Amino acid sequence: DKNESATINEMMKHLGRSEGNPVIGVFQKFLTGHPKGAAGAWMMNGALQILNSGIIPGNRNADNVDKILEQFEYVLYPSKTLKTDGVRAVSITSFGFGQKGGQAIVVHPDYLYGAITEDRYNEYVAKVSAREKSAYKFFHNGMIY
Amino acid sequence: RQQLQVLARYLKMDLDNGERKFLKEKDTVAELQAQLDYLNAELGEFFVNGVATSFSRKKARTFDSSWNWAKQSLLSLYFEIIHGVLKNVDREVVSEAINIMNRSNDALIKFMEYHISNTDETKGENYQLVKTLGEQLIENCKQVLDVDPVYKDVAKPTGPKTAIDKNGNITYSEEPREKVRKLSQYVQEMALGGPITKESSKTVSSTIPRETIPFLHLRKKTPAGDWKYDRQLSSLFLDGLEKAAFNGVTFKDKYVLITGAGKGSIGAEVLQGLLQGGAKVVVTTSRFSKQVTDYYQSIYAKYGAKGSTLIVVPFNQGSKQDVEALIEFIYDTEKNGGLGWDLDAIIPFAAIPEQGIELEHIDSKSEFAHRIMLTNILRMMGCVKKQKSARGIETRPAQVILPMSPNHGTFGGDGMYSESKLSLETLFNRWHSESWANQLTVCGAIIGWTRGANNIIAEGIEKMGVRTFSQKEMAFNLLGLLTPEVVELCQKSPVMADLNGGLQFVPELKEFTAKLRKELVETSEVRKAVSIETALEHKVVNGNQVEIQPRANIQLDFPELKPYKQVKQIAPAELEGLLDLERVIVVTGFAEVGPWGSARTRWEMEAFGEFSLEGCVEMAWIMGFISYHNGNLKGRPYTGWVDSKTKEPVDDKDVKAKYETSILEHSGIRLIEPELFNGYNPEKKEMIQEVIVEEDLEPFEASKETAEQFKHQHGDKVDIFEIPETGEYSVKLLKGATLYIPKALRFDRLVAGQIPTGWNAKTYGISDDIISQVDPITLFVLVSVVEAFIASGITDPYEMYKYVHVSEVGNCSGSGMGGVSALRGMFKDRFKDEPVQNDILQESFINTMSAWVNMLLISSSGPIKTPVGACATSVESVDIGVETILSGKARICIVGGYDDFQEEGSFEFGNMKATSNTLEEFEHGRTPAEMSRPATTTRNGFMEAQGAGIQIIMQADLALKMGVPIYGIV
Amino acid sequence: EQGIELEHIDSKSEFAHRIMLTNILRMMGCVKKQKSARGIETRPAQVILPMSPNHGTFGGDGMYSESKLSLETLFNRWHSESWANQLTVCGAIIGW
Amino acid sequence: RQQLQVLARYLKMDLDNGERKFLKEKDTVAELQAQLDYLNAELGEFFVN
Amino acid sequence: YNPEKKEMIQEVIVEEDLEPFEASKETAEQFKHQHGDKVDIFEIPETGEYSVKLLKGATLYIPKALRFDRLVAGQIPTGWNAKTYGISDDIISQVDP
Amino acid sequence: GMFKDRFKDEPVQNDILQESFINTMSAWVNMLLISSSGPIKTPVGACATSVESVDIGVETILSGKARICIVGGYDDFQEEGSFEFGNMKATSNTLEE
Repeated sequence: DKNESATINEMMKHLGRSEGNPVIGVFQKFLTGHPKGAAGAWMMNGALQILNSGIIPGNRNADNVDKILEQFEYVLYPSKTLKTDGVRAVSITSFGFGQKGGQAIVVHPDYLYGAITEDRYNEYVAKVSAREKSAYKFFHNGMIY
Repeated sequence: RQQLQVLARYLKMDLDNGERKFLKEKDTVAELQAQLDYLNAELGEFFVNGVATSFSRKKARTFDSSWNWAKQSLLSLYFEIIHGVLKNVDREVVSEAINIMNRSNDALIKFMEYHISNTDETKGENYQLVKTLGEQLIENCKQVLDVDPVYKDVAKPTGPKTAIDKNGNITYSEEPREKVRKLSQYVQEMALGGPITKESSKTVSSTIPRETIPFLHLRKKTPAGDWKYDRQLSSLFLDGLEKAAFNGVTFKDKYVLITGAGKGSIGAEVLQGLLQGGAKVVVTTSRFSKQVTDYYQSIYAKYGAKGSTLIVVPFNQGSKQDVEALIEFIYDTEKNGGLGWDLDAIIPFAAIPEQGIELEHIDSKSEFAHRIMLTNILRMMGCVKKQKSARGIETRPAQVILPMSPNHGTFGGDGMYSESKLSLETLFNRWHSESWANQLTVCGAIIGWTRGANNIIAEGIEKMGVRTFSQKEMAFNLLGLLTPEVVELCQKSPVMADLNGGLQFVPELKEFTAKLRKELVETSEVRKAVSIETALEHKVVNGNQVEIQPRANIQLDFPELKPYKQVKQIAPAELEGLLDLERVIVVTGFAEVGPWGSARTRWEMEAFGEFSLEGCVEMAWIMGFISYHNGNLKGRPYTGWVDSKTKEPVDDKDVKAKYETSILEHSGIRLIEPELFNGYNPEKKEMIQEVIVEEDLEPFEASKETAEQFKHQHGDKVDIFEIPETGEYSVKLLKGATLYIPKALRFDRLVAGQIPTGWNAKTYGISDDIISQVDPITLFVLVSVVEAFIASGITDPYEMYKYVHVSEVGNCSGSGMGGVSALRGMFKDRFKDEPVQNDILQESFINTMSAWVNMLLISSSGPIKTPVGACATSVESVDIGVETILSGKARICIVGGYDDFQEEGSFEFGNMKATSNTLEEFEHGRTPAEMSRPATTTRNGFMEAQGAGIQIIMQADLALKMGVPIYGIV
Repeated sequence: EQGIELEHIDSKSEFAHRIMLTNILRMMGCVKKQKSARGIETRPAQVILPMSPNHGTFGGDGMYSESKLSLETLFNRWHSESWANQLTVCGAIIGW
Repeated sequence: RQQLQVLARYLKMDLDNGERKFLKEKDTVAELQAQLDYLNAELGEFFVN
Repeated sequence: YNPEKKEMIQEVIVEEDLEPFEASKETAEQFKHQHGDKVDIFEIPETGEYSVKLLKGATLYIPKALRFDRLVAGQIPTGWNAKTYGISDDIISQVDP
Repeated sequence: GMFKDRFKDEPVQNDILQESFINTMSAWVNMLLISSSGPIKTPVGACATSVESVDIGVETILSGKARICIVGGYDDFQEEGSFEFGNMKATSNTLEE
């Protein structure tokens, strides 16, 4: 935890992040625990859900944030969920044994749709609506049976 | 028998020695039990049970991260105002602003300055409102950067209000007082008093009427020894209250010990005020649990000002051992495991209730309550005196704010409550007469009628000029006694604050209260009976709305697709046609299997902390609690969920009420369940010990091949002989042979993040033959892949091949350890010769899961790149899949990661000390739910879990062409 | 009890408090129970309570003052509870 | 010793039964005494006596 | 590792009480925790050790040997040592071959 | 070690778990010889893990996350793996040979 907070803080310092703009840290293993490889996948699922819902879950087990973590001014450690008005990007960071450091960045999907035309977006939306209906019926049929 | 006795006599062996020792110890048990039953019949079951020790140093919880909770509160308020939860600056927003001010510092100022300067006021009136309010709060916090935190209560004062409906329904509400709407006005009314309390630039004390007793006053001991209202002390107290109401009162460098401050009590409000003022408070709780610790954490995150520390400790004020241990823990140095604190105030408000216990009913519970409320309080002050004297402290007294009752036996039927409260008044004289005046100062607060049965009549008691207080008002009055001037007055001489509200002036208060309750109760029953009879008369005279219930409608939660103008506004105008969508990677699907079921249920538990109807029904289906039924059932035709075991119909409304406890108990981080790990009990972990055989074991019948194998192993240390009767073989181990005896190891990692009990691959539709063939990790991966494709909308995996070649769909997911179940099989079950499938090795590979995914669902001949990264294998998989798609050998990729929890991996992590020691967690009083606490002072190991997580990524161009949802951009 | 201040309140002080307050209250409660069981309303027992004029004036007496002062709740309990007909409280404040 | 053990096995005699019962009762004495010492440390020697 | 003699263990049910064998206190407690009432552990006052006596019905593992028919493997030449290439003995002890 | 020697209570190092990971070898290479903070991507492909490694390293270099890469593959021969390959009959029967 100390090393990861320091790494995020150093990234945020070097990349010239505005002071007073800490990255909101999401700790998912307080609830789901630590799987030895499904971890970053669960954190990606949570990050995608955070992006799509604009909701940042809080570390409800964060009884008292470590005083050593106060030095990392670019990191925030919420304890309760935040109904944010939109999350643009999420930084998923994992550290496995054997020096397996890893970072991923998930940007909000809506920044993709600004790269296409109106007609292309409209046909994509229609196809996604039809596919969502088909997926809903398939999912509920398969669930009940 | 005779031969045995002869041999025993020769050996000088006493066969009866064990029996004689047993009879002696049985007599000892009998006499010790006789002593225990005497003490139980004497003190009582309640007293003996209630003196059980509850305090321990390791179980104390510290809260001091106000620097973090300030930013958390600021963001909460910011987003609430933006979303429109708060349209106006109400007293709750003002109180939160005051807390933010109290926690203000330069880093916080920069935080709010950024978040407000970055706010775009043009996005509707809500953004302009939050910008203006944030500018005001920045200006306010800049002023109090260096000012000490102050306890300032801004809640609207509320009086009692009881209404009787036409049908005799009693409703009590805390409606705001029309005359009083600020704490300053509360203090002004308190100074003014009323007609009943009368007897035959300018401070609030100036506004006191002549020849009248304020509702809150201080009493001075007359030379005759009686306590009477005193103008000077009362004026000092009301002036302090006025200052605390208007400026606010700080409690910096004030160390308080408060007992009996649970939720819904006066102590809780006093604790909130102390935390606001900046005090270091040791709060003691007799209900120490996750609920209480979370409550106190929320209280600290909301009110704990800069420099305040909340120490929540388990504590039994009914046991002098706990009293001594707590005082020792508070006063002992941090190096010795204490707090190194010196108490500036003591608030022993701990008490247990007593109803319907008259003189004849005084019993064990009454004696125990008396101990808690008088004897152990006196012991606690004696302990503080002893600590201060041992450390040679004479000039830093602790202010004992004693809770006193104006009424001593007026109501009766309260056991020894009045006895304890009245005997607490000896401390005023003991302060002068004994040698602990310099270590303690007595402040007897006579607490008046406080509103938390006793509330319905509060309005009626106020009609005669008597004043009734709320918990917040009473806490404000009590904290007014901690002002520096009242502290200095207590150090001068012990003080008796009367905060009774004029309740003493009513004659025959007990009888008047009984009359009020009788009147209200009689009116309520008379109205209810008359209404019922009128209704029945109407129904008989005139002869003789359908309510609709929610039903679970589980949504896939595809991303919201906003209109094109809206989605184009946020993105840059130059992005159109700029990006190579073939080179843009998008997560089109995702899913997981974990301790909280699927991604949907895990997300609900993460964000909202509880399951909605859809989440609870999905969890019940996942756990097998409810199965779907369609057809005849008990004659009548039923279509819907039924209990899996009893097969009885269950409605979605009843699903929560029937299975919420079970789902919560058997989901998430919890004690390891051996039924989910093949009878693996960490409390009883099987090992085997090599020993050298010391005598020839008796023959045991064995097969011919088995006997030959035993002979091959042991050489000349075993003997195999055929039995001609049946052709079997007898195996006789000799002296010196090697033997393995099972032994059990008590292992200290008992809690793991486990997939919910009842999770079965058959529930998702995987065949029993596949379940037998593959590992549980492989089953989790298959379910995760299917759910990920469902989230991607790809119901049929071959639908991808309408758009991409079979070589263009890859699987780059992997595991840190792979099929640990198959590894355990091959390494241990084969060693023990248990039945193990011959292909357990190919089932153990880390790439076996991806192989089974491809050759059960995908059929792709695209790139396959199974990574190992320990905990980072999923980011590994994402990176490898992104590079696969960018290189173009794939256009769709299945990324993610998976791993399983098993005995040997858990044990080696415990050997590593990477995981948290569950026995140490229990020593610290941590429950399984709160074992995993990232970014906390007390974190001492990771919480091991199991499951899988899968994502379907592809090119953005391809995702748009297939029309699949896009959850994010990698 | 001699030389038992606040800091010295211990087993002996708690036992003396039991004798002088708690078991006195239990004894009056037992007499009340016997009279009520036998249906006696018109023959109250007069409890002549030993009371101290001084409650903590001298100090160093353990819980003596606590017991003596808590015995004064019986005057109000007599009115507020249902044992008035079985017992009558007579607090004799014994002097020097 | 070996002959005695053979005879005990034939007689279905448990030589260790008395010792096992003694150890159980010794544990019971230990836990009851622990309860008594807790009550003594709590109420005190004077009160209990 | 001899493929001609591959070590295995067989579970058998004890038919007679094995003789006591001296064992440590912790080891005897572990044996008692495993076998429940099927073992008897008694302290030796002379030295403070423990005697562990398995009873009838207890579970026992006796080694047995399996003749395995894969005797030939492609093996790094005998005498290959990491010290020859210069890897320290501490690294050799720490890491796998 | 972790599955059998620990089960038998033989002396086993407490970090045999990290010594068992497939990425432990690459970790030790990096932290004994290379000191690089560049991309680490340990593949598993059974007998094709080396071609997997070459392809992953190629793609790493083409993506530019690396300019030099250590590709290849490694595995060891041991009793249990040999016995399980014999069980699947993938290896040749030496007695038949």
